[PDB]
Parts: sequence; C-alpha cells; structure tokens
Amino acid sequence: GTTGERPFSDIITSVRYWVIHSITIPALFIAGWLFVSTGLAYDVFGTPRPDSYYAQEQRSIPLVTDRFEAKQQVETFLEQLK
Amino acid sequence: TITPSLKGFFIGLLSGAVVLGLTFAVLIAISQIDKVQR
Amino acid sequence: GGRIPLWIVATVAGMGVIVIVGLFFYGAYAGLGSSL
Amino acid sequence: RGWFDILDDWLKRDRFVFVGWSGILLFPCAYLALGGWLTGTTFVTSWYTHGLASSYLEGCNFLTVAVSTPANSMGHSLLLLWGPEAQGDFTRWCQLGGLWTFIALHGAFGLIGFMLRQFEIARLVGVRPYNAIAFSAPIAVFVSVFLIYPLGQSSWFFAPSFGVAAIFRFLLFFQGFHNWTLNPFHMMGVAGVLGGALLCAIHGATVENTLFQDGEGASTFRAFNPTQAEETYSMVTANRFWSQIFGIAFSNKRWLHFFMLFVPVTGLWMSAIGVVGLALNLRSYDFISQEIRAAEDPEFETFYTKNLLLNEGIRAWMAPQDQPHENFVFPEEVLPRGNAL
Amino acid sequence: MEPNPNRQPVELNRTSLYLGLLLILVLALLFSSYFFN
Amino acid sequence: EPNPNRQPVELNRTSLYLGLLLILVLALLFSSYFFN
Amino acid sequence: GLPWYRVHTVLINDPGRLIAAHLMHTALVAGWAGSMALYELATFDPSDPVLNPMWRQGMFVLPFMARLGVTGSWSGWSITGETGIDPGFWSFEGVALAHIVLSGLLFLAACWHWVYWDLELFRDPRTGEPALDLPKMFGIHLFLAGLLCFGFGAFHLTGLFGPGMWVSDPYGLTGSVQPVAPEWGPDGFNPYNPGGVVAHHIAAGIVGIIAGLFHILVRPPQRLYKALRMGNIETVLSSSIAAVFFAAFVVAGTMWYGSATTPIELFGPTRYQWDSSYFQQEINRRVQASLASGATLEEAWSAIPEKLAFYDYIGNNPAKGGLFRTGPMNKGDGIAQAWKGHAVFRNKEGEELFVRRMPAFFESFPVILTDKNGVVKADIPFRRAESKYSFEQQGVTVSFYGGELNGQTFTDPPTVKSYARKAIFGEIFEFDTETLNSDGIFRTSPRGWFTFAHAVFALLFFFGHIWHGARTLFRDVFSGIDPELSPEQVEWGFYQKVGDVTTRR
Amino acid sequence: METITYVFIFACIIALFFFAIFFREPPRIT
Amino acid sequence: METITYVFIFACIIALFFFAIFFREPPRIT
Amino acid sequence: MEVNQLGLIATALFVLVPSVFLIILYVQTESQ
Amino acid sequence: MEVNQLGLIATALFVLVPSVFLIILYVQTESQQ
Amino acid sequence: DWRVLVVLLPVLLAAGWAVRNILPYAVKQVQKLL
Amino acid sequence: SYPIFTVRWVAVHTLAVPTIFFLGAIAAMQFIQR
Amino acid sequence: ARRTWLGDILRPLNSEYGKVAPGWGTTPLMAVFMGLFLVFLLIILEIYNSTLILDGVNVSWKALG
Ligand code: CLA
Ligand code: CLA
Ligand code: CLA
Ligand code: CLA
Ligand code: CLA
Ligand SMILES: CC1=C(/C=C/C(C)=C/C=C/C(C)=C/C=C/C=C(C)/C=C/C=C(C)/C=C/C2=C(C)CCCC2(C)C)C(C)(C)CCC1
Ligand SMILES: CC1=C(/C=C/C(C)=C/C=C/C(C)=C/C=C/C=C(C)/C=C/C=C(C)/C=C/C2=C(C)CCCC2(C)C)C(C)(C)CCC1
Ligand SMILES: CCCCCCCCCCCCCCCCCC(=O)O
Repeated sequence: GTTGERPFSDIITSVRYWVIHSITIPALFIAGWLFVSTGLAYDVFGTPRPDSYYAQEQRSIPLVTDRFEAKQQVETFLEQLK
Repeated sequence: TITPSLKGFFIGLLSGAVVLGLTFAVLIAISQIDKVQR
Repeated sequence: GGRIPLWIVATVAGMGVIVIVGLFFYGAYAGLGSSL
Repeated sequence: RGWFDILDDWLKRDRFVFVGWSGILLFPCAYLALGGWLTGTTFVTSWYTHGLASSYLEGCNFLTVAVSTPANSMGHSLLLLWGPEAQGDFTRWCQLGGLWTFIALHGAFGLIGFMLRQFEIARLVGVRPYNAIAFSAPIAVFVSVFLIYPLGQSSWFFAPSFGVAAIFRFLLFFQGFHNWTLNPFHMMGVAGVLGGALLCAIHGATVENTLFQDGEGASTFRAFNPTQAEETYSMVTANRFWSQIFGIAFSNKRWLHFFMLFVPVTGLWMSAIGVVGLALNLRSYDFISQEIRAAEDPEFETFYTKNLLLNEGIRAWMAPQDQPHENFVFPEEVLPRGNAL
Repeated sequence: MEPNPNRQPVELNRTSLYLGLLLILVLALLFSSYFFN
Repeated sequence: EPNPNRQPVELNRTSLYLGLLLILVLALLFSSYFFN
Repeated sequence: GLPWYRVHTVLINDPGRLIAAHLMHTALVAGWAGSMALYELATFDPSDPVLNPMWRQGMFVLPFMARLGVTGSWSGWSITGETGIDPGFWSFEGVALAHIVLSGLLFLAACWHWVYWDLELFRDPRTGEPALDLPKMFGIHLFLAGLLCFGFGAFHLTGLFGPGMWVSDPYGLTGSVQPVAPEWGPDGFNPYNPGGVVAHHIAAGIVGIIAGLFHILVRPPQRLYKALRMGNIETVLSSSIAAVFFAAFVVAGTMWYGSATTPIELFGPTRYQWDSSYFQQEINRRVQASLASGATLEEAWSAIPEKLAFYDYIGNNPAKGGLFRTGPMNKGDGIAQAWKGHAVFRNKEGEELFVRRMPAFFESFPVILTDKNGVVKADIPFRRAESKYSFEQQGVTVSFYGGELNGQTFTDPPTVKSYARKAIFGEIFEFDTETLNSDGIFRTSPRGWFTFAHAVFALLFFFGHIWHGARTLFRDVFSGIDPELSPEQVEWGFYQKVGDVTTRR
Repeated sequence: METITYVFIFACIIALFFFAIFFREPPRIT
Repeated sequence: METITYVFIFACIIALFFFAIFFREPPRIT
Repeated sequence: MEVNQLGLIATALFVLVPSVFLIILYVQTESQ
Repeated sequence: MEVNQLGLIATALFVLVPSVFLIILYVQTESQQ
Repeated sequence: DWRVLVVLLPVLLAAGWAVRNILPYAVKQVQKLL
Repeated sequence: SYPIFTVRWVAVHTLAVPTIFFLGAIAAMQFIQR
Repeated sequence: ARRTWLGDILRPLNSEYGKVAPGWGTTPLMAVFMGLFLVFLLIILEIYNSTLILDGVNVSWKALG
C-alpha cells in the first residue's frame, strides 16, 4: 500500500529535515515580510497606499471608463495625485 | 498592416508554443531516463 | 529517521498556527481595517 | 514502443500523486487559478474597476477580500496580458481586472482537466465512469454562472467576483433585480441541494444504526474489513424501520446509491438552466394576474407584492455604489422608503 | 425474410410507476402557477 | 390467499381500430357544438 | 426487460431500422416547419413593416425564409411592403407546402425501410453480420456536405443562380434580398460583413470536397481506430453531439451580439444597441445636420424616419422580457401606431433637461431629469415633504418636435410627468392596446427566444456528449466491473504503471 | 384554435385509415 | 378554474401516497 | 370567431381519455 | 383573476400525457408476469 | 531596484543552505538512476 | 533506499514555498497604519 | 438477407469494415491541420472579441455601409 516515496512521518521527525527547514522556513517568512515592509508590493501590483486613493480635495472614484485608453486613464489618475 | 494587437497576438502565440514545447521537452527527457521495468 | 518525537513536532507546529492566526485577529483591531 | 508509449508509461506511473495525460492540462491550470486568487486577495485592489478595496494589503479580511470583475468598460474583453488593453504591462493588467479573466479562464480549463482525470483514472483502474458523469453538474454551474451569464449581459463586470462577501452581494443582486427566488429552475436546484443533504445524513445515520455486531469493542469502527464479502449492516432491518416509520423505504442498494447520484446532480443542472435564462434577463419576475388585480384594487396584498417592494428598495439603494460606471445620482426625495425608516 | 431479431420486451415495475407519477404530479404542481401566470 | 374470481381482460387490434374510429368521429361531430 | 430509458437501443445493430427511425425524425422536423409556417401565415399582419414588423408579432420561421430570399405571399403582399407582386411558386405558402409534401414522402420511405430491414447492403460480406463502414461513410457524407456548402455559396448567395440573402444598412432601414459578392480579404472574417458569409461557404465547401475525398480513400490509422472505437457507432453519436452543441453555442452568440446573418429587420434590435445608445446617436447626428443647414427644430425632428425612432425605444430591446410572459411583443406594450414626436423638457428658466433612460437591468426606474452636464434638476419625488426637485417646483414643461404631437407644448404638471415616465423608455409612441388586449408588460423578441432555447439546448447536449462518450470508451464495464478484479490491481505499489499487469514488481 | 382542432382530428382519422388497412391483423385460414 | 386545478393536483398526490404505502410491491427477502 | 373557450379542453379530453383507455387495454393484450 | 386561459389545457396535458405513458408501460408489464 | 535584492536574498541563502546539506544525498539519487 | 526529489517533492514545495512567503507578507501587513 | 438492384450498386461502399492503416498512419499530418485550425479559430474569436484589431476591419454594424 505504498508507492515508494519516503513516508511523511519519517521525514518531519528526522533531524536532517529540521536542519534544512529551520532555515528555509524563516527565510521565506522574512522575504515575504520584506516584500511588504519595503513597499515593493504596492509598486508591483499598483495597489493604492492609504494616502493615494484620492487627491486631497477629491471625492470621485478614478474609475476606468474606456476599454482601449484604460491604461492611459489609470496613468492620468496617478499623475493627478503627484 | 501589422497592427500593435497583431504583434501582441504573435507574442502570445510564441509564448504559448515556448511553454508547451519546453514542458514536453522536460516530460520526454524524464520519461526516457526513468523507464518502467517489464 | 524517528529522532524528533512526533508529538513534539505537533505541539510546536500547532502553537505556531495559533501565533500567526492570533496576530491576524489582533490586526482586525489595529491599523488598516480597524475602522479607526 | 516509441516516444509516445514511453511518455504514456511515465505519465501513468503509480505514484503518490497520479499525473496522467490529463495532468498536463489540470495541474498548471488548477495551480494558476488558485495562485491567481491568493495573489489577488493578498495584494490587488479593485479601486479602478469598482471603487473598492479588496486585498489584505488594503485592510480587508478573509470575508471581504475578492478578485473583482473588470470594469464595465472592458465589455467581454479576454483581457490577455499581451492584449490591447494592458499591452503587456503587468501592473496595469492587475488594475484593469485581468486577474479575473485569468482565474475564470484557467479555472474553466482546470475543471475540464479534472473531469478528464476522472475519466483517465477510471479507465486505468477498471470502474464505471459515474463519478465523472456526476461532476458534469459543478461544471454546468460554473460555466453558466461565471461565463454564460456575464456573456449575455453588458460585460464581465456583472459576473460574480471571487470573494466571500462579493458572492454574498451576487446573491442579493439576483434577488432584487431578477427576483431569482421566484424562479422554478432555482427552486428545483434548492430541492436537489437540500434533498441531497437529507439523503446524505439519513443514509449515513441508517447504516450506522443498523450495523451488525462484528466485534466486541464499544467502538464499532474496528469491526469492518475492506475485503470482507458480507454487508456490514442490515438492509432488511433498515427497510423494516423506515417502512414503519415513514411508510416507504428503499429495498434495492443499487437504486439507493444511484438515487444519491441522481438527486443533487439533477438539481444543479436545473439551476444552471435558470441562470442561462437570467443571462438574457428572462426572469420569472412577476405573475401578471397578481399585478393586474393589485393595480386596480389597493386592498389586495400578498407575500408576492410584499417581496417586490423589497426588490425595489434593494435596486434603488444599492445601484449607485454597485454600478459606479452608470453615475446614478438618486436625490434623497426619489428613494423608495416606508414610514419612519 | 425472417422476423426481426432485435426486438425486446419493455418493462416498468410498480415502484417506477409510483416514482414517475410523483415526479409528474409534483412538476405540474410547481409549474401550473407559471402557466396560469 | 388470492381471489379466485380474477380474469384477464382483452382488446384485440381490430377492436382498437374500431374503437379509436368511433371516438375520433364522435369528437369530429360534437366538437362544433362544444365550440358553439 | 428493457427499462423505459433504453427502448431505442434495439436499433444499434439494425442499420435498416436505424435508417427508418432517422427517416421518421426527418419527416417530423420537416412537418413542423410546414405547420409552423402555415400558422405564422394565418396570424401575420403584413400591413405595416415600419411599426409592426414580423419580429413585433412573434414570428419565428418567417424571418428564416426571408433571410434566404423568400419575401412574398401568393396573396400579393411582400414583407418589404411592396404590393402587387408575383413571387412565383417559392412564396411563403409554397415553401410551407413543399415541406409538408417532403414530410409525407419521408414517412412513406420510413415505412419501407422498417419493413424491409434485412438488406444485404447492411451485411459484412466476409462475416455475414450487420456492419457499417463508418470511416468511409464519413468520407462520402463529408463530400456531399462539401458539395452543398460550396453550391450554396457559389450559386444561391452570389445570385449567380439564386436570390442572394437579406442585407441592409447599418441602422436597419432599407433591408432587402440582394446578391452578395464574396469578400476574400481579412474583412471576410468580420461578422458584420455579408461578403464573408459568401467566401466562407465557397472556401469551406472546397475544403469539404477535398477532405471528403481524403476520407473516402484513406483508411484510419490502427492507433486511432482503436483509441476512438471506430467500429462502434456510438463513438459517432458522441462526437456528432459535441459538434452539434458547439454549433448551437455559436448560433446563440451571433443571435445575441448580432452579425450579418441575424439582421435587425428580421429579428429585432440587440440589447447592446440600447446599451450604447446606437440609434439615439444616429438620430441626434441627423437632427444636428438639419439644424446645421438652417432647418428649424420642427423640421429637423420631422425629418426623422419613424422606423429609426422606433428602434430607439426600450420596448424593442430583447433584454426586457420575462420567461413566462408569452406571445408577441405586441401583447405587451401593444401594437405601435405612430411616433408621438421627440419630447424636449425645460425648466422654468428655459434650460433643456434630459430624462435619465431606463437601463435594461431594471424592471422599474425613477424619473430623474438632468442638464447637459449631468446635474440633477428635476425628478418625480417619492417622499413629498422634503422635495426640492418636483416638476411643480421647477416648472418643468414638455414640447414635442416631429411626429404626431409636433409643435405642441404641455405645462400642466400631471401631463408633463406622464410623458416623462414614457421618456425613460426612449422615444414615445402611440400604441393600440385594445386589439390584442395588451397587458402593458414588456416581452422579449424572437432574437431573445431563439438565443434562450439554443443556449439551453447546447448546455444539455454537453451532457449528452459526456454520457455517450463515456458509454463508448467504457462499453466493457457498462453492466458492472469485473467480478474477479484482482485486489492487487487497484491497490498501490503492486504495478509500476497503473492498470498495466506487465509492469508487476 | 378551433380550425386547428378540426384539422387535427381529421388528420388522425386518415392516419388511422393507413394503419387499419396496411397493419391489420391478417385474416388467416385457421 | 385555477383553484380547482391546484386542489385537484394536490388531491392526486395524496391518493398516490395511499397506494405507494399500502399497495407497494412487497419487499421479499433473498 | 367568438367560440366557447372550454370547448378546446372539452374536445381534447373527449378524445384523449377514451382513446388512452383503449390503448392501455390493447397493449397489455399484446404483451401476454 | 385574469389568468392565461391556455394555462388550464397546458396543465392538463402536462399531467395527462406523461402519466398515461407510464400507466401503459406498467400495465403491459404486469400482464407479462 | 534595490528592494528586489533585499527580498530575494533570504531565499537564495535558504536555497543555498538546503543545497549544501542535501548535495551528497542528491548525487547518490542521480547515480542509482543509472 | 528512498529518493529525495520526487514528483511528490515538487507538488509539496509548489504549494508550501509561496504559502510561507504569503504568511510573512500578511503578518507584516498587521502593522501597517493609515 | 435481401438483395436489391440499388443494394448491388452501393455494395463496395460498405465492404471495408474494420480495415485500418498500420500503426500511426497519417496521425502526424492530422495533428498539423488541427494545429492550423486552432490558430485559425483563435484569430476569428479575437477579431469578434476586439482583442485582435486589424486595419480596415471595423467589427461593428457600421461595416454594412
Ligand atoms: C495547460 C497549460 C495552460 C493552458 C491551457 C493555459 C491557457 C491560457 N492561458 Mg495560461 N499559463 C500557463 C499554462 C497554461 N495556460 C503557464 C505554465 C503559465 C506560466 C508561464 C501561464 C501564464 C499565463 C499568463 C500570464 C496569461 C495566460 C493566459 C492564458 C489564456 C490565453 C492563452 C492564449 O491565448 O494562448 C495562445 C497561444 C497558444 C494557443 C499556443 C498554441 C501553439 C500552436 C499550437 C502552435 C504555434 C507554433 C508557433 C507559434 C511557431 C513558432 C514560431 C517561431 C519559429 C518564430 C488561456 C486560458 C492569459 C490570460 O489568462 O488572459 C486573461 C495571460 O495573460 N497564461
Ligand atoms: C435554502 C436556501 C438555498 C439553497 C439550498 C440554494 C441552493 C443553490 N443556489 Mg440559491 N439562493 C438562495 C437560497 C438558496 N440557494 C437565495 C435566498 C438567493 C437570493 C436570490 C439565492 C441566490 C442564488 C444565486 C444568485 C445563485 C444561486 C445558486 C444556487 C445553487 C448553487 C449550487 C452550487 O453548489 O454552486 C457552487 C459552485 C459550484 C459547484 C461551481 C464549481 C466549483 C468548483 C468545483 C470548485 C473548486 C474549488 C477548488 C478546488 C478549491 C478552492 C479552495 C479555495 C476556497 C481556497 C444551488 C442550487 C447558483 C446557481 O443557480 O447556479 C447555477 C447561483 O448562481 N443561488
Ligand atoms: C477566405 C476564406 C474564409 C472566409 C472569409 C470565412 C469567413 C467566415 N468563417 Mg469560415 N472557414 C473557412 C474559410 C473562410 N471562412 C475554411 C476553409 C474553413 C475550414 C473548413 C472554415 C471554417 C469555419 C468555422 C468552423 C467557422 C467559420 C466562421 C466564419 C465566420 C467568422 C465570423 C464569425 O461570426 O465567427 C463567429 C464564430 C467564432 C468567433 C468562433 C468562436 C468559437 C468558440 C469561442 C469556441 C468555444 C466553444 C465552447 C463549447 C464554449 C461554450 C461555453 C462558452 C459559452 C463559455 C465568417 C463568415 C465561424 C462561423 O460560422 O460563425 C458564424 C465558425 O464557427 N469558418
Ligand atoms: C427553438 C424553439 C422555438 C423558439 C425559440 C420559438 C419562439 C417563439 N414561438 Mg414558437 N414553437 C416551437 C418552437 C420554438 N418557438 C415549437 C416546437 C412549437 C410547437 C409546439 C411552437 C409553437 C408556437 C405557437 C403556437 C406560438 C409560438 C410563438 C412563439 C413566440 C413566443 C414564444 C413564447 O411565448 O414562449 C413561451 C415560453 C415558455 C413559457 C417557456 C416554456 C419552457 C418550460 C417552462 C420548460 C419546461 C421545463 C421542464 C418540464 C423541466 C423538467 C426537467 C426535469 C424533470 C429534469 C416566439 C418568437 C407564439 C407567437 O407569438 O406566435 C406568433 C405562438 O402563439 N410558437
Ligand atoms: C442526436 C441525439 C441523440 C441520440 C440519437 C440519442 C440516442 C440514445 N440515447 Mg442519448 N442523449 C442525448 C442525445 C441523443 N441520444 C442528449 C442531448 C442527452 C442529454 C439529455 C442524452 C442523454 C442520454 C441518457 C442519460 C441515456 C441516453 C440513452 C440513449 C439511447 C436510448 C434512448 C432511449 O431509448 O430513449 C427513450 C426515451 C423516452 C421513451 C422518452 C424520453 C422523453 C424525454 C424526457 C422528453 C421528450 C421530449 C420530446 C419528445 C423531444 C424534444 C426534442 C428536442 C430535443 C428538440 C439511444 C442510443 C440511454 C442509454 O445510453 O441507453 C443505453 C440513456 O440512459 N441518452
Ligand atoms: C497569478 C500569476 C501568477 C501565479 C502566481 C502563483 C502561482 C501564486 C501562488 C500563490 C500561493 C500558492 C499562495 C499561497 C498562500 C497561502 C496562504 C496565505 C495560506 C494561508 C492559510 C492559513 C491562514 C490557514 C491557517 C489555518 C487556519 C486559519 C485555521 C485552521 C488551521 C489552518 C492552519 C489551516 C504568475 C506567476 C504566473 C504570473 C501571472 C500572475
Ligand atoms: C402522408 C402523405 C402526405 C401527407 C403528409 C402530411 C399531411 C404530413 C403532416 C405532417 C405534420 C403536420 C407534421 C407536424 C409535426 C409536428 C411536430 C413534429 C411537433 C413537434 C413539437 C414538439 C417537439 C414540441 C415540444 C415542446 C413543447 C410541446 C412545449 C415547449 C417546449 C418544446 C418546444 C420542447 C402527402 C399528402 C404529402 C403525400 C402522400 C403521403
Ligand atoms: C494551447 C496551450 C497554450 C497555453 C500556454 C500559456 C501561455 C503562456 C503565457 C505566458 C506569456 C507571458 C508573456 C507576456 C508578454 C507580454 C509582453 C508584451 O506584450 O510585450
């Protein structure tokens, strides 16, 4: 009733497994943290920061209204913030 | 003539061919290496 | 092979889940999404 | 025995996770649909398509995060990364709603891949393919709701967004605009889903309370062996019980398990038909006879007329924020309201 | 010419009759309101 | 303990044709008066 | 014995009676066509193709005869309004009667094939068993299909030997049957270019002839024959159903979005023409031109053809109906009689106001009047006590240009609101509601009903494809799995390759 | 609806003629 | 006529209940 | 023509009900 | 109430036609046994 | 820009560290694979 | 005799590796202030 | 079975049941046409969708004149 892979319970109770993964897991956790704390996640995805949903005296949503000028519309909205 | 969306179409076509061909190159190599024994 | 006893792996892993989830619930009351 | 057969051999190796030829379609598309949803709900806004925050990065929680539908102005654009709208700009693609088509399209092909997997494994193992046939019902639901329905409407914008509360909004939209509870195809779906859950509970309970004593332990689970030939519970006693309790009972184990396949699968198929109608706004919204009488006779009131007033409140009150591209401005004086509230 | 050998008897047992009538009667009960409209 | 008085009933194909003819022709005659 | 859901399987190994059953089905379908046409002819009113076209009347097969060139009746009328015409034998009535005669002839042929089922043609010459050479049959039938497809494009659609097809201007004002030249360039794939429909049938028809010849002369590869069970007629059913549901999805989409093969004078406008104000923009364009060349408001709007104004009305939008609201659209808002004229609203200071139009999603919609800049200036209030924008307070008036009410102005607030409630539907029409006892509730057009039925059939045929495809590939275990199935064959690790007994360890 | 009803009944009768003649119980010399 | 129709269909279902319980095909062991 | 509306159902049942009776009797005669 | 008149004929045939089909099939099964 | 290396550095080091501790055992696997 | 790298190994890390990265990013988010 | 005049004429058309070409036969060539047809359907789809915009191809009713 086995397909030849090493049993999971044998791996996670093994010392070598924990030698590797007590490094690999916190590193991945720290990398993900830095992705957010450096601000890179906002930039990659285009997600507004708390200060850049609206212009200062603006209460209108910057809604995309054109299919083929959409990219340019976003870009114009962004300029109007800076 | 050759419009921007036609270039993008070719970009998309080429990208899919690369993904499909690279995937099958790997699958064929592995299958040659690790054969079943009869 | 069977070095680290399984019941100790489960306890530490389980408390790690509790910590991460607890931090998400703390975050419901602080900063973004807290209504304040 | 050329390269095709050699590849066949490797795809069909008995391993922890069976691969198969179907795995070439299933595993990329399933991983990408799922990874697309986790990426979007963690990081991606809906500010430019909906005027909504929708990610953990923005302050949302698991109930309010979503991968939201594209803006109404995109129509039914495929929104390919390399297409004319985003023009290969990954960031603009996210902001324009591209993750939605990404997830819906890869999810669709992943569903195909999963049903082919059910066929593939069944053929290799030697069983009849009824699990694959039953899975046709989730497929009809997905394509009717996520693809056919928005394709009949003005744009993808009106498909469901992929999130807990976004789906809740979809339910309420369908009440107020389509009067979907009144639709007999949905009612047949309700009966199939609740009838299936009933059958599930009643069958599980019946087996567990007509067991044969096949061991001495108080835990009766231990007294079963997967290779035993004998039935582990008494069909005869189960039949007597239900005949005397309810009047009728199953007597054929094969019919019973087929009926358990039949009831929820048929129910889901019926609801899918109704959503196909709603793609065209072909609703069962009204009863004409009720409306003629109520227009003429202001003392005539039913639960039917009471619910339409509820639908009218929903529409007028949610439409401006829910359809922001329409620029609905409803002054306070036009909003329907009862006394005081 | 021989008689056709592909012919088969057809059956419907009493339980199937009860199930089918119940299906039809309940469907009629459901849809009749929409036919009268 | 079955009842001994039960009998099978029969209708041959000719009687079906005759009977179907009676009904259709009666319907054709009276339908004008039903519509009036 | 056979369960009720399997009675027709007695035909699987009976090619003769299979043909008989298929003949009977073909008879029933052609007979329906004939009956449906006769019913539509007995109910069709041809007296006003402007405000009472066929698609307002619930006509379903009439548009399909018209699409391919059948346009007149033996009674002397034609659907384009021309009068005193002689269509020859191929009138609506003659098409109907041809289908009824065809149905009767197929019925007789079905009887013969059912009785004389044991034809030596159906027997394998070596083994004496009934057998159909499905690969070669496919090639023969494909060649035939290719010849017809080519002929239909080369002769019927071009007018080289035939009538052509329905074509029209972009706004559905001047449609007629016209011969169509092929479009061979990339615009031939434009769904709105009728020339591409001609080029498609010429090009695909030749490909079908070529592929037909291939499939007659070249046997299937052994690998493919065994993989697809080409000795089993049920594999053909499975793949024919897949082709058919695919085709059904395409014709549903093109009916809903519109194409050169679904013109708006035969099926009605699409919902998207309402969404995009397609007819209103054209109307405004013409009025602005009349105004540019110095015509007055009355003259500019009076020049607007009623047919164009009737397209700019939500009651002809196919997304405004209901599943159980039955019959023709005339049964709802009534039989359209006249365009009332274009309503212009103004407040007490003379600003022109614009009624906000009802979107298709909404069964009901408030009455909100805006200025050119979208600022709300008047409405019909729900709660009166804090109303700021009532017609009474804003002095809203309505004036009409063109149409029946041309040059009239109304100022009494209840009449002005009455027209404002109609204006959310677009252009305003006078309807006859008495003749059909119309109930006042919008119904959908033939474009809506056709799309609904074909999208629903396509989905259900998907399941048919899955069912019969499963039965084809799993024939050997249809009645159950092997009672001697080895537990080593389904347990893990016994075999290297799943289900392959030669890979034992 | 009444025209359709009259013709429907008439058409069923002609169909019955066909079966009564060509699909009768054959008279056998018994 | 619609009240009569609803009640009629409902009455038929109740009668069917009676036959399905008291005139079922009896389950017979092995 | 202003005919009686119930004449359709009366005619329809006049045909269906006795016809079905005969068909039932005939088919069960054949299967025994 | 101003209901669709054809609703009655539609309902009656919806019940009658498939019910009669089932009854036909059941009775001729019984006379086999 | 620089934030990408800050994000990528822990991953490279974790992959580096795993490659070290496992390399002798991966090499045996590739080999027994003839 | 057990292999280290398998199809299973790939599937596991395909899911587990971005999961931990994501938990790290969401954890940091709990300290963002408006 | 019954022989007929028409049956004798059509007879060779139903006489090669079960006959196959060996191995893979023309399967490679088939795959080439399938691949071409896919690309061709993609183009048709994306024109209709306005994802592929071609010069002088106005995917609109206004292409009737
Ligand atoms: C089974 C695998 C699979 C499948 C079915 C899909 C399917 C899809 N993807 Mg996904 N994708 C996959 C794997 C897959 N993807 C992987 C592994 C990745 C990571 C690299 C992605 C990343 C990805 C992105 C980023 C996007 C998609 C998108 C899409 C959609 C459009 C694809 C398209 O137009 O193809 C067109 C291409 C083909 C059909 C290739 C066919 C090749 C033919 C047969 C031969 C051509 C020969 C060649 C051109 C000749 C070479 C020329 C050379 C000599 C010059 C579609 C739903 C898009 C989407 O979802 O938009 C909403 C999108 O933006 N995919
Ligand atoms: C008694 C209450 C009740 C019940 C039982 C139902 C039952 C149903 N409703 Mg109805 N609903 C109700 C009340 C109710 N409703 C009310 C009051 C309203 C307000 C009007 C609605 C509004 C409503 C709408 C608007 C819709 C329904 C739909 C449905 C159907 C959903 C079927 C289903 O499983 O979809 C679940 C979805 C699927 C099965 C799709 C495939 C899913 C794949 C397989 C998932 C794969 C997951 C992946 C592997 C892992 C993801 C993990 C990730 C989360 C981490 C079902 C018949 C839907 C419908 O009719 O569908 C046709 C629909 O669109 N309902
Ligand atoms: C110069 C030669 C030439 C020209 C000008 C044309 C011109 C045309 N062809 Mg033809 N064709 C030709 C040669 C040519 N053809 C040849 C040689 C062949 C090979 C035999 C074909 C095969 C062919 C096919 C198979 C089709 C056309 C179609 C068309 C039309 C395209 C516009 C349209 O409405 O597409 C609309 C159709 C599409 C955009 C295809 C969409 C396919 C969908 C996306 C597949 C998905 C199905 C799936 C089940 C989805 C269901 C669920 C979904 C709702 C989510 C147009 C009349 C199409 C047509 O007839 O449309 C009416 C069509 O389907 N042609
Ligand atoms: C593709 C098929 C099709 C389409 C699209 C149309 C379309 C149309 N027809 Mg035509 N017709 C058709 C087939 C079709 N017909 C056939 C086959 C017949 C012969 C019966 C007719 C006879 C006919 C007549 C006599 C008339 C029309 C009329 C009309 C128009 C109005 C239709 C209407 O109100 O629908 C109403 C539709 C519904 C109420 C929907 C019914 C669907 C039910 C609810 C489904 C049942 C569900 C099922 C039982 C669930 C059980 C499943 C479960 C057990 C698993 C419209 C243009 C009318 C018209 O205006 O003519 C001028 C008219 O008087 N038609
Ligand atoms: C060209 C299409 C086509 C053809 C030729 C067949 C042929 C067959 N089917 Mg398939 N099938 C199809 C489409 C098709 N099917 C589709 C679309 C579906 C999904 C709904 C199915 C689902 C299906 C199942 C689940 C089963 C079959 C079975 C069978 C076999 C026996 C059928 C029988 O005795 O019915 C007898 C049917 C009756 C006595 C009454 C049916 C009455 C229905 C419910 C309503 C009637 C509506 C009206 C008369 C027709 C409207 C036409 C409309 C489509 C335009 C036979 C080989 C059976 C099989 O495999 O047996 C081995 C089986 O179990 N079929
Ligand atoms: C989109 C895209 C893409 C892809 C991506 C991906 C693939 C991703 C993935 C992703 C991932 C893969 C992620 C993951 C994540 C996860 C998470 C985040 C999780 C969490 C969880 C939790 C939280 C849980 C917990 C719990 C609880 C709560 C309770 C109970 C217990 C438990 C423990 C379960 C690409 C590149 C192509 C590009 C394009 C775009
Ligand atoms: C023999 C003969 C003849 C005659 C013929 C005839 C007279 C015919 C008729 C035919 C006909 C006249 C037919 C008709 C048909 C019909 C049908 C075929 C129908 C169908 C229907 C259906 C199928 C429907 C269904 C449905 C319903 C009911 C409800 C809704 C839904 C649906 C749609 C599903 C002649 C003189 C020529 C010559 C000599 C021989
Ligand atoms: C038939 C199956 C094909 C599926 C293959 C999936 C396609 C792979 C998509 C990966 C392409 C991403 C490249 C995006 C390039 C955008 C840059 C640009 O437009 O200039």
